[PDB]
Amino acid sequence: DYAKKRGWVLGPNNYYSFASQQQKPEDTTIPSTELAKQVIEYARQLEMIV
Amino acid sequence: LGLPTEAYISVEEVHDDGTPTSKTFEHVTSEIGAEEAEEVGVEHLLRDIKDTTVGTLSQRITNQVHGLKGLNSKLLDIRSYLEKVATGKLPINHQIIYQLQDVFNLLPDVSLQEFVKAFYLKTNDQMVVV
Amino acid sequence: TRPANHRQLTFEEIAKSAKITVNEVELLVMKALSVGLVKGSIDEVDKRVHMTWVQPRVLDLQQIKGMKDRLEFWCTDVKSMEMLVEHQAHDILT
Repeated sequence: DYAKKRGWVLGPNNYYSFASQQQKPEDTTIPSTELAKQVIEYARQLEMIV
Repeated sequence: LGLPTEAYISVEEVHDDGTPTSKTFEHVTSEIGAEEAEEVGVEHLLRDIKDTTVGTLSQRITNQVHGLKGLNSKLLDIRSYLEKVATGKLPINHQIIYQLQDVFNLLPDVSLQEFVKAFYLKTNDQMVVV
Repeated sequence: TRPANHRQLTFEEIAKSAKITVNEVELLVMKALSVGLVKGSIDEVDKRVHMTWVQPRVLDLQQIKGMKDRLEFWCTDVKSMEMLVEHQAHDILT
């Protein structure tokens, strides 16, 4: 009941649980957008009169 | 937005198609220059509009926005020409197609490999001193 | 033939496709390089080669539709990227 209730397909006598979950590949693009937003803001509130 | 002058010189072209020798223009790079006896007059006359939003203000305008607008106009021009080849005009040469294939081959490799690591290093160093 | 994402290939593939024995293939590619029609490098320890540039060739009136297709949505990307920086920094200078 546990086996067919949770995971660990017991095929070749092996009970395996997925415990790697690396994901997050080389993804410079999301930086390439949000970091540009960020730097534009730095330069925004740097020379404007306070 | 642009620059008011272009420069051309005359040359003779051979051909690989066996077409006879052609007499045709060739491009030369150009610029505006100045003399101290004139820029005094130019500046006395340049009372028309704002300028010189100093330092960080002038960088991004002068070298991001007015860059991208130009690059866009160029790609629109290529875009238009590749219509006429829809039977509107004869393929002017395989030359122009070879050049286009070089363009789309050269453009930088997908930003997907360990290039990424090398990029993060410099961004850290660039910001720390800030 | 291969898409620009790869343009990398092993000895066996050429050896079969040109039906020449594997031990010759090195000299073949070296010849190819030396006459100057193709550029890249060879990585013999694992039997692979990389080929970064190749002679242009003529092509037909339907293949160029691919060129126009790629170029169009490359073009739209520039305008999209311009809108952002022209907007978010509006107050520094519009």
